[PDB]
Amino acid sequence: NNQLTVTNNSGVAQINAKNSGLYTTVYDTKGKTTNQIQRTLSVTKAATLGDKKFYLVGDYNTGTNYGWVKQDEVIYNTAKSPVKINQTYNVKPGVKLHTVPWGTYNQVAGTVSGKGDQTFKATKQQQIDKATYLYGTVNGKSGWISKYYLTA
Repeated sequence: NNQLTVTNNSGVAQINAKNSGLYTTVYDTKGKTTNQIQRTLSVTKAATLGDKKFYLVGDYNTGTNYGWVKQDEVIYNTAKSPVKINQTYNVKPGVKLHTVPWGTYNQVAGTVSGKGDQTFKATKQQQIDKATYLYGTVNGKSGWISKYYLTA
């Protein structure tokens, strides 16, 4: 017996490169491969059709519905209330800025000069699963950067 128990969820996720695909419906049609093959966007919803855990992926910021996907093939990462510090640090030179929290191989906002510390003003922070990606501005670009990339 299976039943679509529809449930909400606040987090982010990326589906693996060697996936089945993205499930436009929970009953599925085909599950088609797309850009989300280690591209983090956001998780707006997460229901279970019986045992089958489907994570609804949405727009990076707004959470605009793109479709569901199986738990087997995803890396789901939780999120919490963001933090605000305006404390300006220097960013380590060579650091690659990421467009979305968790910041996978298909989320690059930019990169800093190999040798040359740039003034990174943080205006925001995001608490995602394990990693804390801060947000700020580096020479016209704006994006997320883990505290492990950022110099203290």
